[PDB]
Amino acid sequence: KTLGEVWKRELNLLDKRQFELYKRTDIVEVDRDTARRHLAEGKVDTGVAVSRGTAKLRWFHERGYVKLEGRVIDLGCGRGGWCYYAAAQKEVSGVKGFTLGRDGHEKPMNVQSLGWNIITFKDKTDIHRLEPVKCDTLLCDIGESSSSSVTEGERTVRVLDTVEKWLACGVDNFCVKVLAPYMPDVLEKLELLQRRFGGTVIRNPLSRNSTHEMYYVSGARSNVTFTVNQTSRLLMRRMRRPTGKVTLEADVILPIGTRSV
Ligand SMILES: Nc1ncnc2c1ncn2[C@@H]1O[C@H](CSCC[C@H](N)C(=O)O)[C@@H](O)[C@H]1O
Repeated sequence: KTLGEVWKRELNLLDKRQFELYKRTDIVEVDRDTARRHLAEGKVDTGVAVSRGTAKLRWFHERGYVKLEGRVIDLGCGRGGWCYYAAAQKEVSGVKGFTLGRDGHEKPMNVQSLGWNIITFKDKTDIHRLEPVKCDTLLCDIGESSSSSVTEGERTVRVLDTVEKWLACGVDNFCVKVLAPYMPDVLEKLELLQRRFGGTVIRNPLSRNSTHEMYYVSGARSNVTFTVNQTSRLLMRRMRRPTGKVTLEADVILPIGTRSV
């Protein structure tokens, strides 16, 4: 019924070539060539990002969508792209990252970009059952794609449900992935959360066309329904007007070393 639900249905109707063409339509992504080469060679002191996540968080941070301050907690940290980005910011005093890191799930990567020493990575952790901890900045980048809109909705509502427990502890800043903001129940939950904690949902330009993911962030306040539909319209336009045109941008390079007393 929602424009996003229509988008999801049409996305699944594309043949293999149509899908490939759509995925490459008017997108922007960082060039990962150097980072991948450095990581494959075991280089840990060149400042490259462990994942594309570093550039995604940088985009939100550099324009005030989320302030990264004090005690940072990263739920579903994976390799740690958000943890390393946060650790390099002067306003951040410490970073605690949690992730599954088992049964195919990405494990934290150990590199020595600026502030690596103030990060505490913990794997074998299901954040849905992790007792909330007090922090100043709450980050969460969880949401597994599914060809089923119903499944994406269920997964998204579960993430928001868990995150609400953490926000209820009192946090100043947050950036939380919302996998399927186009689903009716998710929109309503977001409206309720906004009335309780403020913020709004924003589409990151680095996100792929094949996902409707948006992020619930603390740095702005706007009508959720409007912004989500704005994104649905953009994604539908790209599907109807394929181009396969990709734009590349420089990946993030962080300073290196420890942050000490
Ligand atoms: N219930 C759960 N508990 C902990 N981690 C989970 C989880 N469900 C998914 N994850 C992890 O959440 C991660 C999402 S991808 C996160 C990428 C990260 N922001 C970066 O910048 O590198 C994946 O590693 C996935 O394994």
